[PDB]
Amino acid sequence: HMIQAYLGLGSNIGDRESQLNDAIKILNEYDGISVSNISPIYETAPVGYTEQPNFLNLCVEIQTTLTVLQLLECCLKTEECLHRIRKERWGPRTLDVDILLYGEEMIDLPKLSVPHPRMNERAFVLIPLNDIAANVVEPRSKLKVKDLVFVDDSVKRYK
Ligand SMILES: Nc1ncnc2c1ncn2[C@@H]1O[C@H](COP(=O)(O)CP(=O)(O)OP(=O)(O)O)[C@@H](O)[C@H]1O
Ligand SMILES: COc1ccc(C(=O)CSc2nc3c(=O)[nH]c(N)nc3[nH]2)cc1
Ligand SMILES: [Mg+2]
Ligand SMILES: [Mg+2]
Repeated sequence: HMIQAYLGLGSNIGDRESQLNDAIKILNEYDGISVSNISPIYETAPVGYTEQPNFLNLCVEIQTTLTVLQLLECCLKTEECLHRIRKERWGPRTLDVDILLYGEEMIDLPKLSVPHPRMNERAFVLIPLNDIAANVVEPRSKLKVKDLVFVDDSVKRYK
């Protein structure tokens, strides 16, 4: 039996599209993970530290038998595979894999918050998330993604 989870992927260093593509393939190769839906890719202005490169962002749905901590390990291992060397949270990265939703579960461990606690004010998450999960309930707000998503001109269709 599998639980439905959603991941946010980002890249703003190098050949961003190729790195995201590789990330999806790698994620789909872990035992206990199947990629089951893929959002469109958006080009997005960097949020937070603005003196860094524009991002490509997408969301994916996965079906998984992994626990949320095992899932996190696989997310972090995927980043290592794509040669993420920088670990400054504010700084650029070859690949970022964030757990956005893990069924309707909520957790706020010192080093792990799901639903991702910043997702609701990030167009670069919500726009691609809405593309694939418009009717999914975000458990903190208890609103559907389609009732959270908002227009943002800094988020542009890429692919
Ligand atoms: N929902 C989540 N998904 C992935 N990592 C999370 C997380 N909640 C907390 N973390 C923590 O954040 C660490 C990963 O660091 P980074 O990826 O460098 C932060 P970031 O993705 O730039 O910021 P963001 O998570 O606000 O988008 C993980 O080692 C983990 O302990
Ligand atoms: C102080 O206010 C903030 C601090 C940090 C942030 C972050 O989002 C985390 S770093 C980061 N990740 C991405 C991303 O995937 N896509 C885009 N487009 N921009 C990003 N920036 C936002 C606001
Ligand atoms: Mg991250
Ligand atoms: Mg992130």
